[PDB]
Amino acid sequence: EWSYHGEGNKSLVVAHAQCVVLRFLKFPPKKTSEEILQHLQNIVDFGKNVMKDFLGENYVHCGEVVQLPLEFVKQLCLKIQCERPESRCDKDLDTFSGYAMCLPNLTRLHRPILCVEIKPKCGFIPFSNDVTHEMKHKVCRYCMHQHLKVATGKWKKISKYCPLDLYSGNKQRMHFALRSLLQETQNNLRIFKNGELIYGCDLKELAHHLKPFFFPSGPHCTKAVIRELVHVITRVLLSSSEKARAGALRLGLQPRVCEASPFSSGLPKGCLLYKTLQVQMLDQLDIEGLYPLYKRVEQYLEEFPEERKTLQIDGPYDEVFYQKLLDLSTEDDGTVAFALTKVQQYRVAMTAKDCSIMIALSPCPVIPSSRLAFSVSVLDLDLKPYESIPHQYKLDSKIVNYYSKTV
Ligand SMILES: O=P(O)(O)O[C@H]1[C@H](OP(=O)(O)O)[C@@H](OP(=O)(O)O)[C@H](OP(=O)(O)O)[C@@H](OP(=O)(O)O)[C@H]1OP(=O)(O)O
Ligand SMILES: [Zn+2]
Repeated sequence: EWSYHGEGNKSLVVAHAQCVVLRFLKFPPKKTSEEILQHLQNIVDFGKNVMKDFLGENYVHCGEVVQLPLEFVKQLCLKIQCERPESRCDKDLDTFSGYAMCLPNLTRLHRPILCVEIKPKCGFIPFSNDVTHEMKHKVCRYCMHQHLKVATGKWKKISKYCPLDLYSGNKQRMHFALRSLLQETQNNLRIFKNGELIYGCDLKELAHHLKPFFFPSGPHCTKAVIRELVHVITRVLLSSSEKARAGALRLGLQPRVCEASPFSSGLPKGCLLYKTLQVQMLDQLDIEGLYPLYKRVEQYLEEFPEERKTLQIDGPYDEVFYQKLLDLSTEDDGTVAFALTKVQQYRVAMTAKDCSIMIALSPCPVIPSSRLAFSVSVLDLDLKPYESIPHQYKLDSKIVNYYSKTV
């Protein structure tokens, strides 16, 4: 009755054939049942108390936490193991707790429905005066990283996608980047049709499944069937129902073009990319940067460990947590309070930098112009842990220093 639907390293999704999925956690071969509730509960809290503000009520969809029979979680886990990539069989499924989270299936909701999930990654190159390496002001994080992934053997080759192409307003750049994602999908593009993964774990094999959409006789080459996708997706990304209202974060745009991008005024105010980009800007300092402040908070919390709970570090992510994030002032007064605020803003921006966007297309409310009804949603919105900020500091040095070798 349930089927594998995809995963990352934090969670696993399985779809109901008869329109809801289930997000299951995944640990190695260690936590308690009490612990796992709070974690999942915080993700719900965070979503509706923080992200629902930053990205709008209809973009962020959440569903409540559920409890299920423990034998039933054992009886699904064994079936799935053949479906899961060998890469992600390092970590096992959350089988013991019996808890899971139920999100509505965006792929499903007679209706032929095409779905494009993107993991756009970071849309800006850092501007902060904390950055010690020169190359970080010229090249984006994504483009530098790509090197170390291919040298590691995570992916077979370099991607020509730069996120700044996609996060720029320009349709010609946005098309190029979308073309570049289709050539090297990696974990940045997946395409679904009627609840089924049809692309990014053959350019011409895609056109077989997409011909019935954009041309419902003939004759249309793959070049045509692919170009409509690129154009439709670009229009839906430049779509907005809120060109007027003032956002929560009014962070000013500060570089517009990456040096590494092989290609050749701004994003619409209400569009999901623009709202996603603002949340990412909360990293006003760099990690270089934010890490000194992390240690300032850390040494305080080690002096006073009961403070970790009372200062809402790992929860609750409630209406007061939200309001603390609003203080944009960047000039350091040497306090814990200042250092703590920036640590929480970074974690939030860190979560906006790893999130996926789900674009649904179906004919048939709202339309790019037969004329295709569309919805736009955002995913992977659970807060990055406080504890992982040192890992991000160390990883930042490695990407830059290795890429700097390659010049
Ligand atoms: O497993 P990957 O496809 O390589 O993706 C990972 C993963 O994100 P997903 O689980 O959503 O796929 C990490 O997120 P966590 O699950 O650990 O929270 C994230 O790590 P951080 O947010 O801690 O940075 C990391 O991003 P990054 O590479 O920027 O460190 C990102 O990897 P890539 O996007 O680089 O593939
Ligand atoms: Zn780039």
